Amino acid sequence: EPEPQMVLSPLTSAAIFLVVTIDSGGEDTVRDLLSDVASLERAVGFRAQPDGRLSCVTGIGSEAWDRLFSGARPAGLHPFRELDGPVHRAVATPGDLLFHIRASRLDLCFALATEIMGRLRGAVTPQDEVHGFKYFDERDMLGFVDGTENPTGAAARRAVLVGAEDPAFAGGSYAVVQKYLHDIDAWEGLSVEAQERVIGRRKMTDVELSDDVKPADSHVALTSVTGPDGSDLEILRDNMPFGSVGREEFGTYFIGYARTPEVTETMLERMFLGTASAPHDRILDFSTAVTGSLFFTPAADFLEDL
Amino acid sequence: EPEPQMVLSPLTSAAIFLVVTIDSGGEDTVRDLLSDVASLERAVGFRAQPDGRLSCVTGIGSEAWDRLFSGARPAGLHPFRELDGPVHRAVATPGDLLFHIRASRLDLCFALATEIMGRLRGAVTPQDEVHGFKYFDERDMLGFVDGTENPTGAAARRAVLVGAEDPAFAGGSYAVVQKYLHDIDAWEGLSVEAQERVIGRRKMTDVELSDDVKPADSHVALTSVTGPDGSDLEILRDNMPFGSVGREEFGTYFIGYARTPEVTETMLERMFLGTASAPHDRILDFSTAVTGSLFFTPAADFLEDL
Amino acid sequence: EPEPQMVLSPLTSAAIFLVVTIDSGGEDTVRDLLSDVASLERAVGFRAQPDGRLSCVTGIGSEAWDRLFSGARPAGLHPFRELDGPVHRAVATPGDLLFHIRASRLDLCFALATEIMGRLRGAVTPQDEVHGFKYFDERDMLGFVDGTENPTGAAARRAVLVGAEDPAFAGGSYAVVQKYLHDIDAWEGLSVEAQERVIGRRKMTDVELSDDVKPADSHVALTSVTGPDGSDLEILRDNMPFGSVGREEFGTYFIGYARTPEVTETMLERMFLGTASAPHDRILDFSTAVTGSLFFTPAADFLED
Amino acid sequence: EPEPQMVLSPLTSAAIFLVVTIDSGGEDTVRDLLSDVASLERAVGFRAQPDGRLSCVTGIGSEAWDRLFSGARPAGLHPFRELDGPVHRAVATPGDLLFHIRASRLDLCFALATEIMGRLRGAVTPQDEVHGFKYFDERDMLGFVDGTENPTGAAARRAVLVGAEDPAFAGGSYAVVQKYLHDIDAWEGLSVEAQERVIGRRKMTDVELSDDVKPADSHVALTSVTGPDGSDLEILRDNMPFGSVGREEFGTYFIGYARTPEVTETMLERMFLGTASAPHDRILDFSTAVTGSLFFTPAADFLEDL
Amino acid sequence: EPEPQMVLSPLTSAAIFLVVTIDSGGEDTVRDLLSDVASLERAVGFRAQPDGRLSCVTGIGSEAWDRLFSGARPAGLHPFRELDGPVHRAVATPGDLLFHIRASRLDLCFALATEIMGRLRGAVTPQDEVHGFKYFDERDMLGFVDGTENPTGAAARRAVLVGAEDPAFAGGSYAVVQKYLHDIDAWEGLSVEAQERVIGRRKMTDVELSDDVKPADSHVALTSVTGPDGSDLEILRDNMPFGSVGREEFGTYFIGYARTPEVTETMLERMFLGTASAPHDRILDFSTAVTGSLFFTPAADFLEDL
Amino acid sequence: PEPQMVLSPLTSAAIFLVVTIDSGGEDTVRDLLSDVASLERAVGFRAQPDGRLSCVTGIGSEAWDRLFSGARPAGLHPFRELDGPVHRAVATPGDLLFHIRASRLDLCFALATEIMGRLRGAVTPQDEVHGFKYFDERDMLGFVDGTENPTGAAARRAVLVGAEDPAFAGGSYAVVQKYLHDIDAWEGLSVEAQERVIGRRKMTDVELSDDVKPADSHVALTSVTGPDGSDLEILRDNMPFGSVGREEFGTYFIGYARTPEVTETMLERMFLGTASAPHDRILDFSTAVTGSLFFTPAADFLEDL
Ligand code: HEM
Ligand code: HEM
Ligand code: HEM
Ligand code: HEM
Ligand SMILES: [Mg+2]
Ligand SMILES: [Mg+2]
Ligand SMILES: [O]
Ligand SMILES: [O]
Ligand SMILES: [O]
Ligand SMILES: [O]
Ligand SMILES: [O]
Ligand SMILES: [O]
Repeated sequence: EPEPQMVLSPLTSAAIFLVVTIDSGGEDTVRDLLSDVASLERAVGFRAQPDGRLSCVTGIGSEAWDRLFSGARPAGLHPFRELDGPVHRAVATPGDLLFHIRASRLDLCFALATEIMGRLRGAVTPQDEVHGFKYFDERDMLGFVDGTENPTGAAARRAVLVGAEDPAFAGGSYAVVQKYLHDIDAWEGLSVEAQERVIGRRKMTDVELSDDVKPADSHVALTSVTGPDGSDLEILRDNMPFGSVGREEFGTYFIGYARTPEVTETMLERMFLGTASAPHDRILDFSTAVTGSLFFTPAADFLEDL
Repeated sequence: EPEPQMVLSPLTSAAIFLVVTIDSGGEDTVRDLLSDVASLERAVGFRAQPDGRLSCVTGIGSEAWDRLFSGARPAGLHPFRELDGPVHRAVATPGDLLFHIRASRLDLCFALATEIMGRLRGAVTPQDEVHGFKYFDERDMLGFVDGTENPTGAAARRAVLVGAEDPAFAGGSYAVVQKYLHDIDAWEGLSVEAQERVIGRRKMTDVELSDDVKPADSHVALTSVTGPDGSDLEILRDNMPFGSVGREEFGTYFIGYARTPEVTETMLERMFLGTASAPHDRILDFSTAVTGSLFFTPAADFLEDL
Repeated sequence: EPEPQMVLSPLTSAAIFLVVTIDSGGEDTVRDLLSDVASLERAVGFRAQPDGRLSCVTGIGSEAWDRLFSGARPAGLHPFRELDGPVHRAVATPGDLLFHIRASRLDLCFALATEIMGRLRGAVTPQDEVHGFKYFDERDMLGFVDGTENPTGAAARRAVLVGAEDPAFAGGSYAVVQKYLHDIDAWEGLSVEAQERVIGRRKMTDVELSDDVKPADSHVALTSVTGPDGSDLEILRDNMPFGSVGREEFGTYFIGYARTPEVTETMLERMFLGTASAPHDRILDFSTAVTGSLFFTPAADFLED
Repeated sequence: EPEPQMVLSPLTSAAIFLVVTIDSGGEDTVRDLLSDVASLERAVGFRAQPDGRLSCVTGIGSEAWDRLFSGARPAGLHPFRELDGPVHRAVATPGDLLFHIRASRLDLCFALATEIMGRLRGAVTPQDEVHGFKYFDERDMLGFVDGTENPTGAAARRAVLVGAEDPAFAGGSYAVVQKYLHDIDAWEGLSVEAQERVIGRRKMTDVELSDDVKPADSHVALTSVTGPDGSDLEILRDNMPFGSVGREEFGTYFIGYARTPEVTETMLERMFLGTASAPHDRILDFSTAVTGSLFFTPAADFLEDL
Repeated sequence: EPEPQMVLSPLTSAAIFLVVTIDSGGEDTVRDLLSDVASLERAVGFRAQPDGRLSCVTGIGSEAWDRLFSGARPAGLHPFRELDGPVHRAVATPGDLLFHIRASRLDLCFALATEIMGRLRGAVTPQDEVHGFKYFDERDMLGFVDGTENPTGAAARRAVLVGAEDPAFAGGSYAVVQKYLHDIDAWEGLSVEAQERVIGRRKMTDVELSDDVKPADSHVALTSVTGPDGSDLEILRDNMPFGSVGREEFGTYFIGYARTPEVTETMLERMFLGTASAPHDRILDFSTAVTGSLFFTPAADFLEDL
Repeated sequence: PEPQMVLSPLTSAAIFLVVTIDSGGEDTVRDLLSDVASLERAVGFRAQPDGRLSCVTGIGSEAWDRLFSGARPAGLHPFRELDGPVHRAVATPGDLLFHIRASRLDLCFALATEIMGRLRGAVTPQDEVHGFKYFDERDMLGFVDGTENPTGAAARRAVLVGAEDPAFAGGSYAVVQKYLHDIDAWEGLSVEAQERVIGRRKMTDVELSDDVKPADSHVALTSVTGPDGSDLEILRDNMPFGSVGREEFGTYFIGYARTPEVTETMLERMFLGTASAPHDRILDFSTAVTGSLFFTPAADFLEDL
């Protein structure tokens, strides 16, 4: 391998997602920060070892890549593609840099975010900042366990990391982010059994519904994709609840990593545009995407050498 | 004894502070929720025992008290008093109800806040919502250990709980809240030694500066007050950092509990108005108060039985 | 003065319940063991501190009391009273001694149970032995959080420990046990909403149903009792799941402590015999009691002599 | 690689061992369950991460293999061989399927066992169910540390997983189970020094007795086997105490995994039939085997693909 | 009314014992430090709450008391009494102040010791400094569990804290310290059963030997004392192992607290001078006392008010 | 070849034991070396997985020649004394090193007891230090210590002998120095002055920028690049130790590297200085009182003796 960033993190219960745009003239300041971001991760995190589990994954957008870097582009990097479905829309929103910061406690996330943004002041403009927290039994804001079918170990490495198909960028990955807000009032008007039909798994025990009962427009049915090879196409998700009680914002911050964006984009087309047997993913009847961006997260060595 | 609310909580690393006003017509909804708030605390918290340490302290303001209840008022209950000092101002901002929610994890705080506000929908208007997190060494946003000299055990009970001086309301307490925003750029331009002179304690080791070196306008000097008998008057604090890196908000949410507000108000007068030997508390040269409210937090029995 | 047994235990995730009868001639062996049981608790448990949280509460039944001791009896001690309801029955089964052993791990429970039974070999006959395990989010075998409305702190002391009303036995408590087996197939055929109507609380979030929607024959409705002065009568429970997948046994081991058995017995009458507005507790349509016994758990000093 | 099942588990303190036979006509129900058992493991276990450490290893017996599958058999799969020694006997008892379920808590084991047996109701007959619990300092029912000389890391992989010698079944393993009941009264009548001579290690400190003093009929002496090439032959064990105090049952559930059964079978021959210098393993004078079965535990991918 | 020092500490796994003498002219420096030692405990310890469990118990010797204070002496305060037995001797060694520092980690103990000695250098001379550590499952250097029969809860308060018999000093306690070195070679030449006869309990399981078998010169037999009224006389011990492998020092640091020194001194007389049935405590055939001192540990408010 | 546990997880306790081999002690030593891994498992297994007990064993240059014949590791020599204009790095005797680490001191002490028990009468102790982690990975100067250590594959590549010395692949070279600090002098500096000595910020552990980091700061002098532009790295696991009564406050330095050339270059820069720096400022507050070099062989080398 070249050394990947910490895309495959242990379970962490806190996150900060920071998305910024690079102002005109900001490119040199950004390049300096990229070359120091691993040492800032160690400076904030080392003293909290081994419990802290602080990591920062840094992603670069398609248009930003062109402004920052001389030569070859990762093969799969392009701007997030808007999906204009008959009912639901996946919007594309601006984002040049993503900082996906995770730890076992929010203070470490905040301290590293503070240091990063300290160095970028005056060169970037914030577009989104989300402080995420996991519910205690890995549940999301709809009350379902979230993460169960993620790949593990070698299967995860194979699904997420660029390899010999794009060898200059081996050890990188592609991240898609979407901020979702939920209509909790509508969702809580459904019976548990109806909610289970939307997701495709049992609510309390997290057991998958059998094939003879699982609806075609359930979330699990539409995000299960088989390749030309007969095998399952997989992504790695680390979705985080977030919100504000006073503003009635109850949200899921979606982030999905894959070795090529084609996998993630196929899942999204199935959700928003539907299939022969399904108009769209029923989860979107209770979830509105308000952001959407695509980033390439290079190997750690790529960033160190700038 | 009457049973107090959990004013004396173990150390907790997450908090939500929620301040609301009661809309016209909302009184009955509020009264029903007050009588169930302890059972909601158990419902959300029990399943995460014993680690969760979830508690909710509920407080009621002076004007709200008159709307909700007839009969006796707590003796010390009045609206927060604005302090218009020569340089610094402590503002008074609206607030009828305070929910001070603490736990070892933010998700438990959020779940209980969701249930409370779900019951109050349409009866209240949010005025402030802060999600606080402790730094890993009990440090605040200025980098100093925060909480060291709080009383514990019997001394804490005696300092915070109403007793025989107002026997109908024994087991209650008075809470003062202020949200502070910091000028971190200015603060970080001071040397550590200069910062220690502002606070009155050593930064790294948290040892109090000796009397011959501690300035009269240091925070510790001005918030040390002795009563008629030569003994120290004490409060119980549970200050929490909060912020947003994109908006450059770095904050301390102050909350102080005492058996009478006179103690807390004396400290505030010294800080903001100054004394013969100190113009004002030097901490205020790096900290701006943007809210200020006073609440009475009744004994748990009072809330149950109405 | 008097030091209670560890009736008010922290949360523990494992338990052994051991119920035995005292054979003819076994009384002296039992009395010797009773005077050592606290030192055995420390011998097994001290070295596992502070995580182990091992405790043993020892209880004595009404007929056994008369065999072991003379002089005063605790005022409330009597044999468990069978309830023959129109549909459901609460049976009374034999039991002279109860050992309620709790810890954070089953091995510690087993080690202490081994030492106790080692000393009693030849003097007692086992009637029941159950190895209990709590589910990770304090849920029981029916999938509901179990323990939520137990009293804590001073309210628990006042609800569970004998005081001035029976001063020779102050610091004791009364334990009722029942082993329940559940019909899981029937239970799992209910919707979540229907299950919530049986219990009286929401399944996922454990919030109580409001008074206007909570059925009168729900478990929470029928086990809520007010005394003459309008205040709530409370007990302290530490129900444990148990079972065997091969034998299709899925169970709840009920144990309830109270300062007088009258409180517990009133709750049982409401559950099994009903009220004006409820035929019986709906939980009994999925739960069958196969044991029932009542014990007095004396203050620890009483056993030390 | 093919992905093995979780044969190499971290240390776990609870286990359920389930052995069943497949009834007439049960094969289709069994095959459906085998293809879902990994997803049931994730459903029950994921929400209890990372503490839960729940895993399930599934094994299939010799006769069962031929009912369930056609095509190739694993090279070493055969029925457990009875050893009818001069004094001690290793019995064979029926078993078609083994579920070896491990976790940090018994409730998780029980939850997974419930789901598995729920799917098999009416297709299988239970033969054994044991609920195992480790003592707090990794001791067994005889009071000795149990596990010390198990191989770890690469050496464990090499000792336990089928490789190139049987390439269609690479990543599988062979499990032998025997339920032992102990005569605790006899064992406790020995002095500690006498017990140490039976095992071959010091009781309190777990230091191996030196070669000059360790008896030839000690457990450690007889279960140390060198292969023709001079190297040590190793197995991976995860022995678990179990019992019932009322019934006076105090037991060790032996389970041993190896890349070929010949290793485990050689150890058993030495124990039960003896060597030139040793009549039999002295541990058998305090331990009686009441079950005995042999299973092949295939690679996880083999089961997924049915 | 009066607040004791933290004599009744939870279990802690590290300790520092510091014994010093007060130099001529050092009395004022010592008195200033005594009035600040609680503040220093908070300064070092607060930031590690709630896990740190740092406490310092401060004790004052008989001759030192007369140098530091005038007015009343505690009734039981006198210099440690040498016991010159036929075989074994309990020596009296100098000591004016004791600092018994405990925590869950050594660094906190060391940090507090550093602050205390920083204030006292030039006023005191160190006589003994021991760094103690917990050894396995509450075992001492002889391999036995140590602390099992300590009193707990109310019984501990009644055994350890001065009350109405000496009301000016209520809430204080008396501490006896003796540093013991062990002859490990001799001890390890005994069989386990012989060691159990020295101590009076079983080694592995820590079960007390029955009255039928417990020798009269066992440690447990000689340290069990009943008062005139038939009740047990109890002390609270927190013995700590210490040592150095290269110097062959394997030690037990004995510390025992009691409401009057007569209880502790009776136990010592039984051990060193014997009874009608026992020449001396057999533990002394493997344990040599090289220090011995007695201190009064005043209530915390006594020290605060100087 | 399997290396010893040079790359350990973070551990909060250590014992460092340095001994010399007495005349005639060689065979006793060789027998112990072949059992040291077994002893590590025996003491450690029962505390897994929290214990994290490990022992790295090293052999000095003169000792190697007494114990073994044939080929020697290419870089093995006695520690080289550095006589700088102001500061001196002394060389002190040491034939064997036992670097014992765990999450608790008792495990370290138990293993050290067993090892020294086997060597009684064959070795003489030279140094014994019981180290403890201080707060949030701080050292006795109050700075975080460990931050820039390599991790993962970069660590393996920096510390383990490979194809450059193939007979000894999987080994490493350990340099030890016991340092005592003059804390009174150090505490007379302002925080900003202390930061200029180390080259990082005290509270936040952020490296000073290149425009403000002095040339004689510790971080500046211990940053070394090879001819090909790459960083030359070592693995450190420095441990505080001390005694408050004697006013001894120390750092026990241990540095592992695939060749002693890397470590020795750093030492020369610290003690003898460069074109732009007289010496490492940290040495104005730190005195070395021991210095030894050891080769830590691959685990299989020791097993096969
Ligand atoms: C509102 C946003 C979302 C919510 C609340 C949500 C929630 C969930 C839940 C509860 C599961 C079942 C448990 C699990 O396997 O993790 C799940 C599975 C999944 N979700 Fe989502 N999800 C969201 C958005 C998305 C999006 C946008 C994608 C893809 C672009 C996606 C892809 C998946 C995939 C691949 C799985 C696993 C299906 C399988 O193989 O079983 N999800 N999600
Ligand atoms: C920006 C707002 C504030 C910050 C960052 C802050 C921070 C601190 C810190 C770092 C200490 C020293 C350690 C400790 O004993 O907790 C302290 C002490 C204290 N603070 Fe504040 N504080 C703030 C506002 C206030 C206010 C508004 C009051 C009172 C109305 C107050 C009352 C106290 C008191 C009573 C002490 C204890 C002093 C003593 O007896 O030693 N604080 N504060
Ligand atoms: C009868 C119940 C059993 C008990 C209580 C038991 C217990 C033990 C104990 C205490 C040890 C020493 C520490 C260690 O785990 O390394 C051990 C070692 C071992 N046992 Fe057993 N054992 C049993 C049956 C068996 C069986 C049936 C086999 C093989 C079929 C076996 C194979 C081994 C092996 C290979 C070792 C390691 C030997 C070595 O040191 O290299 N055990 N056992
Ligand atoms: C005298 C006692 C010593 C102390 C207290 C000490 C302390 C420190 C501290 C605080 C750092 C910065 C944080 C870190 O990266 O660890 C550091 C870095 C370092 N020290 Fe030391 N050190 C000492 C001796 C030595 C010696 C003798 C050497 C080498 C032979 C050395 C080599 C290093 C190296 C290589 C770094 C990392 C530099 C970088 O690339 O950033 N240290 N030390
Ligand atoms: Mg002196
Ligand atoms: Mg000095
Ligand atoms: O998802
Ligand atoms: O404060
Ligand atoms: O219950
Ligand atoms: O074994
Ligand atoms: O003791
Ligand atoms: O270092």
